[PDB]
Amino acid sequence: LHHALIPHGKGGRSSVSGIVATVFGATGFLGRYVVNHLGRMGSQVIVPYRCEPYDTMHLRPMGDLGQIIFMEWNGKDKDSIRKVVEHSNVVINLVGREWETKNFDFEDVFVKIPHAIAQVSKEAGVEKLIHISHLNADIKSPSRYLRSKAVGEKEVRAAFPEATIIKPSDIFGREDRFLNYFASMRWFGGVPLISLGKETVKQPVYIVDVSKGIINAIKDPDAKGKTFAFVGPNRYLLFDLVQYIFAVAYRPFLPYPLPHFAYRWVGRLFEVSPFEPWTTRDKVERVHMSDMTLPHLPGLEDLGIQATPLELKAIEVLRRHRTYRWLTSEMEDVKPAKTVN
Amino acid sequence: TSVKPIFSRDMNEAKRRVRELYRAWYREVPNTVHLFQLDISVKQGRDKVREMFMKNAHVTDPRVVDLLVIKGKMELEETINVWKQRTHIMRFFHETEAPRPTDFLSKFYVGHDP
Amino acid sequence: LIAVDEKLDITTLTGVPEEHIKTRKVRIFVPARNNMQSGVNNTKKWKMEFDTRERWENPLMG
Amino acid sequence: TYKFVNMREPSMDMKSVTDRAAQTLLWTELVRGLGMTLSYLFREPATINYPFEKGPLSPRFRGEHALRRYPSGEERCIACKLCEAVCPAQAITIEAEPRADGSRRTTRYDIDMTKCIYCGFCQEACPVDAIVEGPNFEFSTETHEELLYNKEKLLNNGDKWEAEIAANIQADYLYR
Amino acid sequence: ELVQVLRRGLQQVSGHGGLRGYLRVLFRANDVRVGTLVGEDKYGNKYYEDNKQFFGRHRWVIYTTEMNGRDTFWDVDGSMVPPEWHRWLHCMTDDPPTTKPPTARKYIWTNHKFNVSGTPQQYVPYSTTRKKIQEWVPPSTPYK
Amino acid sequence: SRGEYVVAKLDDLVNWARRSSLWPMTFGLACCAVEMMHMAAPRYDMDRFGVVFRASPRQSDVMIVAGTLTNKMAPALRKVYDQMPEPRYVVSMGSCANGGGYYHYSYSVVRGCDRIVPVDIYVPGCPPTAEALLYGILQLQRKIKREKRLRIWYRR
Amino acid sequence: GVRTSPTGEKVTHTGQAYDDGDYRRVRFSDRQKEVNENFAIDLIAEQPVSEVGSRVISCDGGGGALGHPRVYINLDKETKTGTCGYCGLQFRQPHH
Amino acid sequence: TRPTIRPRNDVVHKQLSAFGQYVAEILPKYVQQVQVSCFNELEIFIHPDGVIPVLTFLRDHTNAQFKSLADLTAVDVPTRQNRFEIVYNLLSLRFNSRIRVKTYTDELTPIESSVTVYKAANWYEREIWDMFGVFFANHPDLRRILTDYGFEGHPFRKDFPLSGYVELRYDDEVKRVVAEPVELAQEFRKFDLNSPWEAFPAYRQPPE
Ligand SMILES: COC1=C(OC)C(=O)C(C/C=C(\C)CC/C=C(/C)CC/C=C(\C)CC/C=C(\C)CC/C=C(\C)CC/C=C(\C)CC/C=C(\C)CC/C=C(\C)CC/C=C(\C)CCC=C(C)C)=C(C)C1=O
Ligand SMILES: CCCCCCCCCCCCCCCCC[C@@H](O)O[C@H](CO[C@H](O)CCCCCCCCCCCCCCC)COP(=O)(O)OCC[N+](C)(C)C
Ligand SMILES: CCCCCCCC/C=C/CCCCCCCC(=O)OC[C@H](COP(=O)(O)OCCN)OC(=O)CCCCCCC/C=C/CCCCCCCC
Ligand SMILES: CCCCCCCCCCCCCCCCCC(=O)OC[C@H](COP(=O)(O)OCCN)OC(=O)CCCCCCCCCCCCCCCCC
Ligand SMILES: NC(=O)C1=CN([C@@H]2O[C@H](COP(=O)(O)OP(=O)(O)OC[C@H]3O[C@@H](n4cnc5c(N)ncnc54)[C@H](OP(=O)(O)O)[C@@H]3O)[C@@H](O)[C@H]2O)C=CC1
Ligand code: SF4
Ligand code: SF4
Ligand code: SF4
Ligand SMILES: [Zn+2]
Repeated sequence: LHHALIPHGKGGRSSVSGIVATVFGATGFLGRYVVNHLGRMGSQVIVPYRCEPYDTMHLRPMGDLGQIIFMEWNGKDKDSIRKVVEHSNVVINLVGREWETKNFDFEDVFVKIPHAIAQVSKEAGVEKLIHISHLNADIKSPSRYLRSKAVGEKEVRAAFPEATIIKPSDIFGREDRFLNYFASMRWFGGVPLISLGKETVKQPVYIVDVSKGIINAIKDPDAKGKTFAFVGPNRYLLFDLVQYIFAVAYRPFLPYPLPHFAYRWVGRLFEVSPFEPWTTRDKVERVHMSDMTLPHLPGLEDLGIQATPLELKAIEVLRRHRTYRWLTSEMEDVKPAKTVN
Repeated sequence: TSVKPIFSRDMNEAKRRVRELYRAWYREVPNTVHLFQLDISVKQGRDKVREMFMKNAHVTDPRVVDLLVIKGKMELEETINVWKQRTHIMRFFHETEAPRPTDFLSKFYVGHDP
Repeated sequence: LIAVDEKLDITTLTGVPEEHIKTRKVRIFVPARNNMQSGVNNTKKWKMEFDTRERWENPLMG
Repeated sequence: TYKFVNMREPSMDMKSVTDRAAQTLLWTELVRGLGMTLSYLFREPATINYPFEKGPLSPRFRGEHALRRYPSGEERCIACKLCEAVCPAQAITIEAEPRADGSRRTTRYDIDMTKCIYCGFCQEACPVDAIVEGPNFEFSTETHEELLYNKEKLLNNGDKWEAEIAANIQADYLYR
Repeated sequence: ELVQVLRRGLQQVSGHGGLRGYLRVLFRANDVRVGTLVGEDKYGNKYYEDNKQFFGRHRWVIYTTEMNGRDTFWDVDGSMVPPEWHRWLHCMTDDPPTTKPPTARKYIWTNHKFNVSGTPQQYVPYSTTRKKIQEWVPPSTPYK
Repeated sequence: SRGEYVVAKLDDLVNWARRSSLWPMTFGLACCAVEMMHMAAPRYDMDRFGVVFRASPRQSDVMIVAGTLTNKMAPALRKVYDQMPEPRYVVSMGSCANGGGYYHYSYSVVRGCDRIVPVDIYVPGCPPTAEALLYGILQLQRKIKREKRLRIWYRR
Repeated sequence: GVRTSPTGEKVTHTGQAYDDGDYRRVRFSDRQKEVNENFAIDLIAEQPVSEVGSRVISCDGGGGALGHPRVYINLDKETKTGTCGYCGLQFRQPHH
Repeated sequence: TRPTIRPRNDVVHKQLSAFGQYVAEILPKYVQQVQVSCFNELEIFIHPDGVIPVLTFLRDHTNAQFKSLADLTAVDVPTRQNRFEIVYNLLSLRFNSRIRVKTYTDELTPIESSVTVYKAANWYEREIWDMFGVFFANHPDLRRILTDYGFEGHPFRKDFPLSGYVELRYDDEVKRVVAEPVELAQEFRKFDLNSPWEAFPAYRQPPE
């Protein structure tokens, strides 16, 4: 180890943890949580950004003086990728869009970019690579999102054989899509569900658990070239999950069955927006798809993290969606949803 | 040596004051969770009250017990009057502190701390 | 005026963390005369100080 | 001695009573205040045209810091640490060692401008006029780290502002 | 007389070099005053004085449209003036640099620099001291 | 390209409005607040530049943290910063706000408001002169002038 | 008298230069490293030696009250010059 | 002329000494000592339980109308058995004089509240409790005045560290300001300044 990479302190804000990490996609949900945990440890963090610098302001307080470094980056520019991974011994990849824009596709953001990041990082001598994939990453999956996820996972494993591929199920948190996507269907009358959501089983995972698992993957020497599956402790049907979401948000729950082709056309309607779409066809497919069971792969209990149940952290996300009449209602006022274990 | 008592004279009256303060704190946790919009359970709050009471269970001086219940009444009135914020109430729970290792081998691995 | 047959102990009132109450060994001593000077005015009062802990180098500015 | 700010009584003669009643019904003092504000409207504004015009300053002004040099180019600082000793806020960190030619010179000279209180004790305590507080005061940055000056930054400030610093010290050195 | 004030305004209009000069000085300086040219530095900034104006407004500067390598037609800083004209403008002396040139040294910067925050030329701190502890280098030859 | 030209012109128009209309919150903590008053004073009139104090955080764009931030005060500062609607900017003024200042090694002082809120401009001094604070405000305006949100979005 | 390290990084007058494997060089990417070009040691070496015909001389650095504390240098050793240590200025007696 | 030495007022010294003897005679039950400093300040050391009688006498007596409580503080001296020294500064407008009354107490011994004699004692005693831990018996509302809510420890005590034990920052994960153990980027540099040569022989203590 270099004399400047030896850990010192008590793992506080002003300590030295010996970790120099370049976090791609640090300007998002999982990105902000991972950067916060690294800065809390007292690590050196490099944040490649392509957006407006104003949109990276929430990441400034997360580390001490000089512990957060912001650099521009393209994604199609291996020179920029080398510039941002040149001096770091850990490279974390959380780049990804749930939709497709004019300039970037699912092939671009899930196969081309991760492969270039892994290829450059291998040349630059980066010791550790963490790559975030999806739990339902199937090559023959109906969703192009998941097809590209599987292809990019294979490409990353090929380019950087000593990688840690993490496969979260469905991350819920304050800034997530999942709980907010289900809780924002108040505006469109009722809740459209495919087969009334009785044929879909999901086990969401908590954002803090995912970030802690990513951190512990860096600090574990026996997770170098592995694949993890981050899942929650309980599995729910989609109908019961959405019903519990609306119960906690204290909104009237009016489900109705919508045929799959009709839902696909509805999703096609919403994806014409130049801005961030409310829903897309791939989002509809991913919501309908059941979470896979992967008992062979390790998980949070193996990385040392006890998974947080949804019934303990749902009220953080869903209290914002309540009205004035129900803002002050307590956490225990809603009976937990029916699980399928 | 005779010393001026703050309250409670002997130890039994100090224990009586302790029980009164514990009841006052026990009946306040639901209102605190409701007003501050805490995401914790009422059971968690009562458990934290119990734990904070138990860390002083080794005191044998009635004057020290009287001072402890005086400070407990102070920090209870800071909560009933909503002078405290959610920040302080959650500071009671150390929700952000990383778990320090306690075994010799882990402490040896991390650093030089005794 | 009550009577207590107890040793005085104010650790629960000082507000010090338990780590710095338990794992600290102070050193009561009279400072040694600085050999560079012949004065002896600093060797008259007892001092109490704690054991040295870790000091590391700041990554920025050193 | 002392004076009563408000202990006068009004006269009760008919003329004074009528004058007070006219003041009550006809807002005389209110019109007086209006006239005062109108006068100020027609006066000349007291605003300078910043940044094209600057407020007056003095040779004693304490602004951004600088490390000076002798006219031969040698640095004045001799690592005596008097400024570090006298700094109220402990903003100065100095580390020194013998140089290659044997001089007593500093290897590290840091001033945390976010910790400095711009009091000017360091330039009073300096026996060789090395550290000074220059006339510059427009040095605001966009990041906190840029306010943690080091020896190279302070020497650059001195070389950049040397003429003005020398002029100010020449003007004000007879009062010190 | 109002006629005198209007004539002074017309002279100010013609005093900046036509209508276009008046518009340029109005839009990029918010002032249309006319004053004696004290002098001009190497960077293009012009300095004027008018003792008839009240104290504080008796000296002013019209900044250049291009300094070093940055276009400063509209983005004009208060740090664009060299130190000597800085002292003259802030009134630490009554003598302009043309009348009383400052002492010249070989280590003083020939080119003045403005605030470089937010640019690649910004200042980045570092520790200027060497490594305190030297660690042992094991032999590169085998043993046993 | 036509779209690139349109977005460049549009986000030049939007940045001009935000630069030329700055509404600091009526929020001063310590001796550094007196220099804010002197900037508001006739000598260095901030109202010339479109800088106008508003009391409510809902109607403010800039938070000028001018004074010592104590542990008892940090929650209030974060609360009002959160209640300010976006886009919002922070100018930390003086040593106490920048780092610790004279009170860096104190049990009751937060060592920098940048531990609490994301700070855009740092104005040094104890206190900074009114001209120094005005230079900081102008530097903030020039920083806003470089923002390209629509230009980023078009290429997004 | 600036000098360049093998990694392309300028060397300060105190000898500071980040190692090849040092991670702290990342702070200088897309930015610059502040190094003062003028070296006081080089300039004071460039200064000449003043010859005075006295066993003891006094230096105050020039400027009187604007210099440094006045000190006295003894010019008796003929094998080396007497150096004022406040300003690093060399003096010598006329030999030969 | 001795322009650099403060002139002395023997008349005021004599007046203060006479009044100190007067009060010591009047209240023998509580007054333990009376001193006059050479810059003419009268200082009365009493038993801690004589606070109310002594202060009421000094406020109401016709020959001592100390109607104003100038200040009220405490000093922490760890080397003493009763470390805390409570100091009352009184100002008499009628006789244009000032007096000082000092008592002693420790951590667990309360001192009677003087809010019944002076009304400024309310906030002054709240500050004393907040910063030193000294408890006042019959106080209308005793609580912290200056420290943060829920702050543990009494900062002005000599054994309390300068930077305390906790520090505040905003944590984005939990969306609130949090308290974490103190950790300094640069440690406070402690300077040993005392010269080893005795400065004032007039204050020299016996070798014992
Ligand atoms: C924190 O301690 C403190 C400080 O700090 C340390 C301080 O410093 C100070 C010092 C501060 C002070 C002394 C004063 C500060 C306090 C105040 C309350 C501020 C005081 C200021 C004033 C009294 C005057 C300033 C002005 C103010 C406040 C007003 C604010 C301005 C607005 C709200 C403007 C917004 C509204 C607008 C623009 C109108 C809407 C727009 C339109 C109607 C235009 C629309 C037009 C069209 C649609 C037409 C278009 C069509 C056209 C043209 C033609 C088209 C035709 C066709 C046919 C197509 C103090 C006291 C202090 O205690
Ligand atoms: C209110 C009703 C709604 C109106 C809707 C909009 C209608 C048009 C609004 C009018 C636009 C006015 C633009 C003003 C131009 C800026 C003036 C000039 O000074 O700015 C320069 C250039 O400004 C920017 O480069 C661009 C400004 C805007 C340029 C045109 C944008 C597009 C306008 C046309 C489209 C409007 C209609 C489309 C929307 C409906 C830079 O100078 P600056 O640094 O700042 O000044 C600093 C002060 N100094 C000099 C003393 C130091
Ligand atoms: C159309 C344009 C008009 C413009 C007028 C502008 C006037 C100047 C504007 C500045 C004033 C605005 C701010 C002032 C607001 C407050 C003013 C105010 O206080 O006025 C109320 C003033 C103060 O009362 P107090 O001092 O509180 O005494 C109460 C004792 N218990 O009292 C008043 O009512 C005055 C109102 C005016 C009354 C009109 C005068 C009456 C004279 C009658 C004579 C004519 C009789 C007609 C019969 C004719 C027979 C032949
Ligand atoms: C002659 C024919 C007509 C010619 C002119 C035609 C257009 C006139 C103006 C019409 C109104 C604006 C039209 C839309 C402009 C583009 C806005 C846009 O898409 O912005 C998206 C982007 C959001 O950010 P994003 O990159 O998505 O990042 C996600 C967050 N992390 O970025 C943003 O959202 C930036 C934030 C501001 C966006 C809104 C302001 C855009 C410009 C409006 C100018 C006119 C305002 C008029 C106001 C009412 C009248 C007073
Ligand atoms: N969130 C979830 O529910 C789950 C997510 N995952 C996966 O984990 C990863 C992280 O997820 P999440 O935090 O939610 O993602 P987000 O959508 O919230 O954020 C995406 C991040 O990547 C950046 N980015 C997106 N597209 C590009 C591009 N073309 N070029 C460069 N940067 C780009 C964004 O920056 P900018 O804003 O500047 O464009 C942002 O920093 C993703 O790969 C996701 O598929 C896996 C399981 C569950
Ligand atoms: S001006 Fe004062 S606070 Fe600043 S570095 Fe000098 S001595 Fe320290
Ligand atoms: S007082 Fe002057 S000579 Fe001494 S260390 Fe400071 S700057 Fe150098
Ligand atoms: S930086 Fe100086 S002037 Fe400003 S608040 Fe702190 S002590 Fe006061
Ligand atoms: Zn000399």
